[PDB]
Amino acid sequence: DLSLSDINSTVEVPEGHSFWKTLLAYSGPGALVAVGYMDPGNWSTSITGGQNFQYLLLSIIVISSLLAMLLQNMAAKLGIVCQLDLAQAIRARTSRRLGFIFWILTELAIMATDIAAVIGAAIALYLLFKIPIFLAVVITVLDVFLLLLLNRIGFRKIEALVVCLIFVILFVFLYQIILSQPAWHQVAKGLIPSWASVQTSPKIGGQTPLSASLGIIGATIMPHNLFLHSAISQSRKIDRTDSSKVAEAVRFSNWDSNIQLSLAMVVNALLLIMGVAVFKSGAVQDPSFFGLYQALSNPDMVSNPVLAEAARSGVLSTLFAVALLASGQNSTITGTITGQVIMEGFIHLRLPLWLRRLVTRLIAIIPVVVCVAITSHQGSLDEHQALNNLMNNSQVFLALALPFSIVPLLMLTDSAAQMGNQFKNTRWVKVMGWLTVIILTLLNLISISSQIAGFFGDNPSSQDLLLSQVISIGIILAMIGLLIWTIIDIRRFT
Repeated sequence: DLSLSDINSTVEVPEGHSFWKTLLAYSGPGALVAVGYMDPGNWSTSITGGQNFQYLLLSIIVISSLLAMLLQNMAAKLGIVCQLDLAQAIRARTSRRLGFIFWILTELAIMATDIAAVIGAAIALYLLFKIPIFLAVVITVLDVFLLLLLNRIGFRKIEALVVCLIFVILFVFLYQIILSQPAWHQVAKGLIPSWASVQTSPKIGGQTPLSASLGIIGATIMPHNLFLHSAISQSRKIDRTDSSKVAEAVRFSNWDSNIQLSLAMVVNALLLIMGVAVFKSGAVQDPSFFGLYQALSNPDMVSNPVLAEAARSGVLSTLFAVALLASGQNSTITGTITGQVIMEGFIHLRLPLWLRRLVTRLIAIIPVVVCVAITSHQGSLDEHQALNNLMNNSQVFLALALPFSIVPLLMLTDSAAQMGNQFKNTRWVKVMGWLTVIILTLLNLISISSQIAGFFGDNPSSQDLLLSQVISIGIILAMIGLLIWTIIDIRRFT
């Protein structure tokens, strides 16, 4: 009847005031959540953002990360204080049909992240081991056994394995930046919140600063990682009777989560400066993983003789594919964990990790093998580009399930009927939290129309455009109705 019954309140090791060892104990949840924010689903969009705007957008990344650190912390709080995840709180404070709508929506979000992971991992196999594109996907379907071995390890070593992947993809891209020797002064200048990133005038590669910046801000949080954080934050036993020990617990999970999401921010920065310093100006014409592979394997695309020699040897591209692999392994862990959370929390369905990863991976790979089938039927022509367009089109479910995850979190954590007058949110995080939630909801409701129109490709059929407008209006209005309904129920609880 409690979230993550297998590993809930497992190891509690606060030992008086020995703070840093205590920090070493529970440092896992923050890594498990942060590794999701390094998925390849936006890698290109950083590199692109670097080529179109050298170091300019870095500040935006920071801000985004900060906002992601905010809401995530709140989620952790809801897990730490209430001893229950966000899905159990929402489902407890609303009917079953809204919990089922939220269930299918979040399932579609983690399914989209799973599609990005299977595309990136399969392409990673196509690049490293030269496995055929169709075979690499059905090889990625075999991650259920990697989940079976994953199950017997334990969170003290699983949550450190996630750290291992994090520093794999972090050192892979940091190594190619160390070789680049970039002008770190311009990097520091870019990290400052300047007003050139809010303008609309450069328009390089069909992208203005305000467009790229608002895109980075819009994709700030992932809805499934909120439930994930609220569930894994409970894995440390807390008495819930000593205010100093629960306040300490909040400081604990906060410092952990910021320590890891900071690493994710560092990875995004390494991708932007990867697009600025490593690649030449405008050298990246194919945002696909294969386009970045050959672009990292062509000496004329880099801006340094050392990177030309190393690129001719073929080490940059292979490291890139390895980072693709290490990023593609995350959805096997966090996808099954979060999927269990929303499943047994929203619809009260107890399912094993076997059929979970089976169903999720299959539903994820169906459109992938359809895409590879059609493109390989056209002669394997534009197959990687179409895989990239599938990966980007999948990200609409995140915008569909984002408000129903950030609004109920902020409401339930701001109310004293769920946190109490002692552990509710400060008047500071009330303003910052509501501002961030409003901005993200607005930006995502804006993104709905752009992505739905993007489903029809770069060929604007005049008759299909009006249909895209009708469907977009219907979707955003339906999300408005669901949003005001959830607002009404939660505010009836408070």
